[PDB]
Amino acid sequence: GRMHAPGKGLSQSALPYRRSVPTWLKLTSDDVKEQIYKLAKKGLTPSQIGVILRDSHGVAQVRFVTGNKILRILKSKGLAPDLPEDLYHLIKKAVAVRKHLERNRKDKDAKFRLILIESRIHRLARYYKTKRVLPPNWKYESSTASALV
Amino acid sequence: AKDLLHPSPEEEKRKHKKKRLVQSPNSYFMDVKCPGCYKITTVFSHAQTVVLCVGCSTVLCQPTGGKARLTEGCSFRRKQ
Amino acid sequence: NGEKPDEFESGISQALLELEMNSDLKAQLRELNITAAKEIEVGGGRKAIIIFVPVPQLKSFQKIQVRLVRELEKKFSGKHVVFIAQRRILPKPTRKSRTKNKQKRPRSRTLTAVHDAILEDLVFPSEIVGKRIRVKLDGSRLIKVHLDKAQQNNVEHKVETFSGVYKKLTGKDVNFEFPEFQL
Amino acid sequence: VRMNVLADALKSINNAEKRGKRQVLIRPCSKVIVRFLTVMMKHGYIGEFEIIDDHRAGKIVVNLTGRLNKCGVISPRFDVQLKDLEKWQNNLLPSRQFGFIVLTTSAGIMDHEEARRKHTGGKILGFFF
Amino acid sequence: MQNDAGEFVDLYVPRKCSASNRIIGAKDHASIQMNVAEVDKVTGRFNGQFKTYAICGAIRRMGESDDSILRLAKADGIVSK
Amino acid sequence: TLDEKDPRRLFEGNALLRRLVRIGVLDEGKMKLDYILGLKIEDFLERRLQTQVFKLGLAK
RNA sequence: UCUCGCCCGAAGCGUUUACUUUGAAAAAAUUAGAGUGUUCAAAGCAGGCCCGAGCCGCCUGGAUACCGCAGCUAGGAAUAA
RNA sequence: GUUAUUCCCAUGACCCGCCGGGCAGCUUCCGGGAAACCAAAGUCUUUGGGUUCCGGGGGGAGUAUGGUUGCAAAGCUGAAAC
Ligand SMILES: [Mg+2]
Ligand SMILES: [Mg+2]
Repeated sequence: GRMHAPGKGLSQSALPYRRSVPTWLKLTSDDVKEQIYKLAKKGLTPSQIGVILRDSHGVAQVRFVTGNKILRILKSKGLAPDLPEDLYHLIKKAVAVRKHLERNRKDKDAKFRLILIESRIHRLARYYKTKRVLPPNWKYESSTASALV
Repeated sequence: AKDLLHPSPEEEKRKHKKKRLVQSPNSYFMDVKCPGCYKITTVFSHAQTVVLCVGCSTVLCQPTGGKARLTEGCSFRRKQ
Repeated sequence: NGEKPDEFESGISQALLELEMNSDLKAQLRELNITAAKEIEVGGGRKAIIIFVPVPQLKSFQKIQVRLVRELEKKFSGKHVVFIAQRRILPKPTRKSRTKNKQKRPRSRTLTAVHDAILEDLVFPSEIVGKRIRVKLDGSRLIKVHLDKAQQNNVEHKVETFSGVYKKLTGKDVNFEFPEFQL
Repeated sequence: VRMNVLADALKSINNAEKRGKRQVLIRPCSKVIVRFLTVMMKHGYIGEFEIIDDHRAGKIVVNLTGRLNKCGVISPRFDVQLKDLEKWQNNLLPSRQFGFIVLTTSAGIMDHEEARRKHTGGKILGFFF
Repeated sequence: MQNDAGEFVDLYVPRKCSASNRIIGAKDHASIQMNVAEVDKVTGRFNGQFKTYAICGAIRRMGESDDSILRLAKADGIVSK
Repeated sequence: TLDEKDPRRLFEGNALLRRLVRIGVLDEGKMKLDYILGLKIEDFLERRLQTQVFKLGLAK
């Protein structure tokens, strides 16, 4: 099923077979990019930025309407968070569960879940070191987590 | 015996999203035509943000598990 | 660049210049250019004309072709005029071709990505929906390919043209099909 | 998880033949899996088939003939050097002139006895009879 | 089965099933030889000929035969157009 | 077990068959390796000395 | 590339293997197998024919094979890296 | 198709569904099983999805002895003679 919890549900999304938008969404790639710079200036996730266009502004998958992907669009003129978002969110709760243990040093159900979240970090450190976007000197012990909220 | 290549379009709506042969998803874009000032709003049906239009500046969709529902006197169609 | 364009293309290349003369294509075809063309029989005696397109300039042949296919048919016979582009089909590096100090290869210049994108190009006014490689009981391959129902009668007669054109380009035995589009 | 997807396919046909059905589905494809069925088509143990084009990785729908008793995969794909096939002839195929074995030779996917006409040989894909 | 001398040694051809294409054995006593009659033209009178159906056992047990007869009559083309 | 055009078969298969002719187990016709397989024990008991002595008389 | 003497040599002189088939390379002995009536047989590498001496005598045999893995060369570019 | 706020307006409450994953059930000659029984204990002499732990006649015995941990009670690893 999944990694650290045995659930074998199947909740996925599928792109249809159909290609770029037929009649509406009169919106160029230069016009998509100028909105999408405006969003990540306001400080949102690439997982949130895709949501913002998807509901509000009628936009489909950005791959069709631009020819490219929203992180490659993002890196073109330097708006990187420079610590990727898979590693960002899992740290963003790994700090909190350690903090929750600091006032409950008997909540061992939360202690076991820390092991699963510490498992997921050091696996994902191994992948990002392999694509060399995360350098080989990089580490993660305790306080690296703290200031990097 | 059984058919795979030519099933019935009755059968395949019933089957799950990614379990049919073409796998095209079950959401749609809906044309919320609020009477606010002028604007026709294209908005995803299975939405997640409070879709606030820019002219009238009120709520057009509720975030709900499943699909959004509309607020008061908002009419829609599909763009196809 | 070492070209001298021949007679039927000169009948073609004058026709575009005749279309930017005080019509709806003046500043348009002043920014639209030429590659090549061919003159191909399909069905016996009825010959389908096709032209070729520079690939970054395809969207000028794409967004504007419906009036433009009317115009060039007025100047050429009222026969079938279908539009495709200039695809550089690059082979894979075999071990004994060389390591020629070349680049990777892109997948807009490779064979599987090339000739599936011409099925895109031929049926422009209708989006393709689904191909089915029906494997006949031999070493032959049918391409049964679904088509849209919205502009269906627009690409009704074109299917008589299409199977003959796509065998000379590619070498594949197709069969365009009209079922419904299924949301 | 999903590994050795030729073994995926050859359980689908096996469970549909012993159930006695008419036509089956195999949810991934490969040029491995296209050419392996192309071996079976040229010999005629199974009927026509037809590959539904998904833009990601398609599916295969096989009209069954009903000949097959067993369609298997050799699982690690042992390499085959020649004059070692008579060993696999005694081992796998039931009789002396029935069945075939599918080989991955230097010039493509071939047949059991077509391999020693080529006199090249190669790694295994499986067996059927 | 014939050899290189073309010799008929082989005893009988067992009735291969209609749907399964499976061999009906000798001691498989749940086989069936179904026979549906021909009718004429406009008159609707009995032709003195017919068409023979043979089904095997595991089809017969699992209820599969009832799909097999009418579809083979459709594969004949004698029950629908 | 070997291939048809196998020259190792063509020298070894023939010379074994010629050996069977020089004993006279076979006929001077059938020169195929399956006709070797059709043999038996009683040919060899005939071609022993006393039985060909029993076929050339004076054996009693 | 015709720097060397329209085709040829040669010269710039290649991301690798794995795998596959050829090609080399090996010591015999032993084993499979050829040939030979050692009287047959286990053996062994023996012998076969003419010349009544008489021709300062003829002919063939003492093979073939598998020799793991590894290294080498030349063909094959499917699958797996 | 009812019924609760006030009645369009939303959700409640049942009613007939179809989808997903879930604990279970009924029946079946799919076959498997030494059998009880099993929709997995099936797709197995028609034997090769990937992968970890393990049993090899009963006794002696997780015993003697070693190391190793435990404050201790004991744990892990583990024979042989006969
Ligand atoms: Mg795990
Ligand atoms: Mg385990």
